[PDB]
Amino acid sequence: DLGKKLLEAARAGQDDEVRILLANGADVNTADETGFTPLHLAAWEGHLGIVEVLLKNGADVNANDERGHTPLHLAAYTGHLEIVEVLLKNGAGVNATDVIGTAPLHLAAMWGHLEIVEVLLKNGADPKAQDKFGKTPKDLAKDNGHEDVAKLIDKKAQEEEEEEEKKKKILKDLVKKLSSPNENELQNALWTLGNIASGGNEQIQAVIDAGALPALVQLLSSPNEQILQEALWALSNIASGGNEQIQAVIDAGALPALVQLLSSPNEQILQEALWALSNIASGGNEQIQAVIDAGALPALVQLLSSPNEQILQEALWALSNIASGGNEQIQAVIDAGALPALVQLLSSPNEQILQEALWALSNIASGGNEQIQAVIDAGALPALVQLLSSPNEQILQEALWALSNIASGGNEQIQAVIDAGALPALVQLLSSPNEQILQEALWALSNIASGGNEQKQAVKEAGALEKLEQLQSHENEKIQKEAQEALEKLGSKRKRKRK
Amino acid sequence: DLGKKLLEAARAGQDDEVRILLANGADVNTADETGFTPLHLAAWEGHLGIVEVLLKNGADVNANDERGHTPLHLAAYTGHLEIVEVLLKNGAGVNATDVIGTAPLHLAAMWGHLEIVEVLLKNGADPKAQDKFGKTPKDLAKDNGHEDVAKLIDKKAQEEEEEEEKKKKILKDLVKKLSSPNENELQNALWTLGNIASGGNEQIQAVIDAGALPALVQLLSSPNEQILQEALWALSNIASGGNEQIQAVIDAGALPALVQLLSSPNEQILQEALWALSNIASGGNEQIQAVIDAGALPALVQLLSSPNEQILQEALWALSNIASGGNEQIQAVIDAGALPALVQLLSSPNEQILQEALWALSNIASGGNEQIQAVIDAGALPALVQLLSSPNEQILQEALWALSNIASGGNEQIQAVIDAGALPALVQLLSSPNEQILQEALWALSNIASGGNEQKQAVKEAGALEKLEQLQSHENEKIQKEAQEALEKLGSKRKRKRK
Repeated sequence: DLGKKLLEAARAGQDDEVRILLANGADVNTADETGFTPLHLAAWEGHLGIVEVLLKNGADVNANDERGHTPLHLAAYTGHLEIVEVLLKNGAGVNATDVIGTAPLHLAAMWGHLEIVEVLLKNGADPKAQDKFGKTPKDLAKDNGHEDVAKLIDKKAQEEEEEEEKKKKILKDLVKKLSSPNENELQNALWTLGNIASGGNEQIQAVIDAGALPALVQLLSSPNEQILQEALWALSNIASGGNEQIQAVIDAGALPALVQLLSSPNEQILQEALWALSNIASGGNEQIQAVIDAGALPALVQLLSSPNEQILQEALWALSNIASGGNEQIQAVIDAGALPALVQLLSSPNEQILQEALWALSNIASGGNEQIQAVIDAGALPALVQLLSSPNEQILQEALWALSNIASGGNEQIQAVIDAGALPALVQLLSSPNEQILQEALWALSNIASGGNEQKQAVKEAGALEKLEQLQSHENEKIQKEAQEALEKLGSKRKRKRK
Repeated sequence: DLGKKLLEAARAGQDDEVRILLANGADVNTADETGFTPLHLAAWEGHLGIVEVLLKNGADVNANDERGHTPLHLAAYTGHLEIVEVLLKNGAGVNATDVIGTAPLHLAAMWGHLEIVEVLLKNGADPKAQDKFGKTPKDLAKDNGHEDVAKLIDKKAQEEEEEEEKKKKILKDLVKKLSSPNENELQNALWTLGNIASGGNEQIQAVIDAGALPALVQLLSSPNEQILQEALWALSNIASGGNEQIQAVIDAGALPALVQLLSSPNEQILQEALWALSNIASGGNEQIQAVIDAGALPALVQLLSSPNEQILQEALWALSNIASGGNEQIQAVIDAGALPALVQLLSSPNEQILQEALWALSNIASGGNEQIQAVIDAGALPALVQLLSSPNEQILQEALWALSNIASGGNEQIQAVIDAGALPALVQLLSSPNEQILQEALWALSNIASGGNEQKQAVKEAGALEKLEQLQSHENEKIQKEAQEALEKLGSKRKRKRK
């Protein structure tokens, strides 16, 4: 019985024996009759080392016993500050509750564990969580006479409120500086606001709520190229966030100025405008259709003939983000004449613009049979098939994306792919060392098998059956499943955005 | 020690003491120093009753001693025919061998136990099993002068082939009578042969090998309508068999005579000829193409407008069987103008003819998008949609078959199906008590979801999502999985014979 041995060893403190039993096959999450794991016991007794060891071997940090107790509950009661620290660092439920609504914070407050109270609050313990008796950690600290803990909680709350108020004050001051007649003052506030907005979506909403969006849009018309670049940077950053925040940027009226700047003669201003547009287009179909209605596609397609490879790369980035989502948007991109430039860029020696044109074409081919047939008519398939032999694994994955999306179409498009000689290289890749490339090639073949009898027969003639059958012994069961589905098909979309 | 007592009782013959000691806790398979169980001893001494008792109490019938001898070895040695029979009936190893490769058959033959040799050979004893000296049971029978046993072994080897030859003689006599100048002899032979052919595929091959096919094809030109009808019956029966046997019937040159008899004024001859043709066309694409090349389709299509409903049914049956298999054959059926007549017969008052026309249209729609579009242009979809609300469950399953096959086509055909108003009625049927009808309608909805985004939108607007999610809890797990697959899709031909 390795489970009982592991439970007892963890409870006693035999680190070496715990390691041995786990190495020998002892279930690291073995529980006794009440749901207490060796991790519960280690946290309870105070065996920090065994806690770490068990967590390293796959112990569930939030395992609930029959009463709903977690190892963190136990650590918070006992007063093992270090174990509380480790468990919280390993993902312990700081606000996890038992059957009577007692959370580790309640325990720490009942017994006056000041250190653990502070740690739990710092790791996200809700100070106001009530238990089955309507008692908060502060309530229990007061009822048990722990003035220290109650004042500590009050102090944490006061510091939190003070920091919130100071942060709001500074952000409002920055939004005010944005309208300054002093150049350096406003330029500094611009840069710092951009920095805040680049910390993630949470910071972005702070800036937006302070009211920086309209001020930034106003600066977009400035004649000071330094100021203008700084404003564009801040806008692109805040548009890197959620789709609601992108829509806020759009409502502020940024798109007209941006599409205007697309015709800018200053390469840095133009790069910043393209960045902003692309981050905007990473949103939903509504934001993308807004970008289209602003008249951006003509200028982007025009910029596809740019000699500056960074501007070209960014224009391809934007076109891809717009070609994501709906078929009306993809058709808009097609109507603007982007496909010729994209197929041309498929033969570019620059691998980055190559991957970008591939990403754009894969997105365009994710649409309907109309858009896929337009990709085919533009002559994309020769180059895509040629790219199947690439040793560059990411470019190969890109070409496979595009080919499986083209093969998601009707029998006519699947026949266009087969006539392009894609099957030998696909069956070959089917035995590739890289599992993601194998999966992509298998998806492609599977969407090919979904055609008529002509296409299924062609796949058979290309020698796919043997390798598909061999894949049944693949260690990865997902590949087994997809290959079996393909076999049954013979014997009878996916879009990507980047910010 | 109850085990030793049981051994002693079994060897002595104390039946009552054997049973008693077994009741007192004696192990029925107690082995002594040599590996001999009470069953070994009972078989060796000749205590049939004790053998039965021990085997009924769980005695291992194939227990081996230190030399590999089983109780069957011992019984075959001693000559206890009855004990050998009982042991074999309880699963004794007829080909079990000892350490020197001696099997019970070796023993029975060495000692001239004729009865036991017969029993062992009938139970699968290897006549060619050798022992460590290179001696077969027949070899030992000869070396010890048991000529009787050698003749018995030769007879076991011969008898099966001898009976095969007797059957061949009888079949040759019948095939010869097939060329008799007297009517009655020929009629008797015909009927007896037909019955043989209706006994199953082995009998069919026996008849074919006897050379009956050419005589039957010759008789198809007879002026005695009784003889002709019996010949057609016999050919139909043998064409109910395997596809190689159907191809034998075809090679013998039967199809032209059948196609001629199709214009016969004898309705019973015509019914038998159509039955034979449908059985032939039930085979593979080679047989169906043979039937097509014989020029049968014009007469079948013509018979679709027949007043005799039995003849109409059989013509639809043949056309359906042709419409199975390959798309070349389905196209042949389309070119013969069968789709108009089938679309007409969809409004037939005869429910059987309605199921038959549905089955035909379904097989036609299982092919490629060309054939499905031809079905659509014939105006089938209004009639199929109307039939979706039919209170007849089998006709409904057939209509759903046809619709799920038509919806297997391209996005254009799925849109034609949607335009015919099938979606409300399909969603409605999705709430049917009948699990098979539910599953068929579910297949239909799923093939609609397998189209483009427009079709998925149409399905969503029809209120499919609610019932589809409800179906995730359906008792039938296959239906649960099919409904889940349909949900994921939205958020991104049979043959018949007669004897």
